[PDB]
Amino acid sequence: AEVTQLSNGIVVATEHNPSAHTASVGVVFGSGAANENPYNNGVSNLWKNIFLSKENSAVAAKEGLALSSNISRDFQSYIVSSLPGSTDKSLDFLNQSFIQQKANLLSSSNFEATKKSVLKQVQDFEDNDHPNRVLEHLHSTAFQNTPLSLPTRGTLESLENLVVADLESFANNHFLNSNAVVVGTGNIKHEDLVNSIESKNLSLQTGTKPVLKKKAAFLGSEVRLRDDTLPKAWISLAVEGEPVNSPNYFVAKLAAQIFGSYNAFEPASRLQGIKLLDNIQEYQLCDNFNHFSLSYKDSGLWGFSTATRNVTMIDDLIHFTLKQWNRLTISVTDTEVERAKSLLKLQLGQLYESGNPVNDANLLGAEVLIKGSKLSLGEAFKKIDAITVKDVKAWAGKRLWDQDIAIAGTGQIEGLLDYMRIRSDMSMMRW
Amino acid sequence: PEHDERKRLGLKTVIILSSLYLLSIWVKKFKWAGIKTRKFVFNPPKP
Ligand SMILES: CCCCCCCCCCCO[C@@H]1O[C@H](CO)[C@@H](O[C@H]2O[C@H](CO)[C@@H](O)[C@H](O)[C@H]2O)[C@H](O)[C@H]1O
Repeated sequence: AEVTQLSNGIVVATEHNPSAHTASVGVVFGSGAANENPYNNGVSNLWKNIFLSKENSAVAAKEGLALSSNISRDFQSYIVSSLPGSTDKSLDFLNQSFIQQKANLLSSSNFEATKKSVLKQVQDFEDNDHPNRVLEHLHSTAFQNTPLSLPTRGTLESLENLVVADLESFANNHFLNSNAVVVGTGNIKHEDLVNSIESKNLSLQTGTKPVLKKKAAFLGSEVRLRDDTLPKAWISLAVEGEPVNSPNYFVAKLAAQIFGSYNAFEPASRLQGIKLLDNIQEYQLCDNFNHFSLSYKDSGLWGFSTATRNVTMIDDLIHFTLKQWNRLTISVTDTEVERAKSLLKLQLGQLYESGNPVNDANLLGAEVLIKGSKLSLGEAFKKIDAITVKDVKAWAGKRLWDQDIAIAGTGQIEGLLDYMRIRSDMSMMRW
Repeated sequence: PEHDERKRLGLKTVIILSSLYLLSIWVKKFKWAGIKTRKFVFNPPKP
């Protein structure tokens, strides 16, 4: 992970990789679902889909280019992939699609079909993707009536009320130069991509700043979507976590790594050095779980998600997990922190250094849009190696011990007890 | 003969219990706040 960034109005950032074999060029905006309203919610997912439209994709396919678009909470990306030399043609397609096709892609035939696609797409997700649907409701109840609560794909209600005018108004306010970063990852060199950008000119949609509003706030609450027809109980629970640029960003991630992820069906997963495993395998409290330390611009979420068929012992699953979390404040051991350090590094490694250029493009853009430059692993590893048991305890003492929680769940959740019973387990009795 | 002493202890007992009673109500309302304001919504499932 090595960065290089320059500017001339349009901020350009790249990251060379001599052993790439391909290259990805694109634009990333510092506005995602958290920059939408409860009524135009889904407008970004809508943009993503028209950019990947059938027509637009053919025009790129003939050019030997592959398209990619990712909608998140804080950022939004549109990336083009090609061979290392065809990079000059990728920028032409980008310039063509976002500085000329302001009405090409927004035709009544293309739009109504795309709208129809994302509509069925989202209907399916809400209908069958239980673990992600639950996790989305977790964000929805935790940050309710606040920016961070809106689902990245949007709601079926506001999705079907959208018109080309909604797409345009969003573009006019967010697809601006001051809210973007041109990204180039793969094998291409920095002092070469900027030239092709300087080769052209104009300034259509510039000078203007994006809009502002209220900041994300965590609220202790819950949303229960009971469905007895499903074969499992899917739940997600979390406390208010850390925002990107928080002093405890790495400490929180190390804490999540301590409890990690688990798949009851994979032999090696059952053997991990996570004390919680000794409590949940006796009666097989779940099929799987995974801890997380989600971080965004305004706030974060630290917690876990689980899936279980043991619908009569959900109280034990929750009880044991939260009881292990208490340990982070009062008894986490040195070895537990050292095992977490090793594995956090490993995960940060697989994330920041995959052989995939589109992954690096999204990470580069989204990061420079906040801190001004992507963080190197070498520095990340140094901060991770410096984390002490005390750091973890001090952190747990403020974000975990006797703190409000956000819960969401669907399926056979009758066995999931009331809020207070769950909230109580966030601390222990003592003299 | 216990009259005087009986009434003195009665004052003590009744002040403590009156306090205990009001305290218990406040505490009860707090532990029930989440249930008392719980909201429900029905969306007829698709057949
Ligand atoms: C039979 C008649 C006899 C009656 C005797 C009365 C008993 C009184 C017990 C009083 C307090 O016992 C005390 O309770 C509080 C919760 O209220 C516990 O607190 C625990 O939960 C609270 C949250 O609600 C956390 O903030 C706290 O960090 C945690 O330690 C504390 O650790 C325990 O020591």
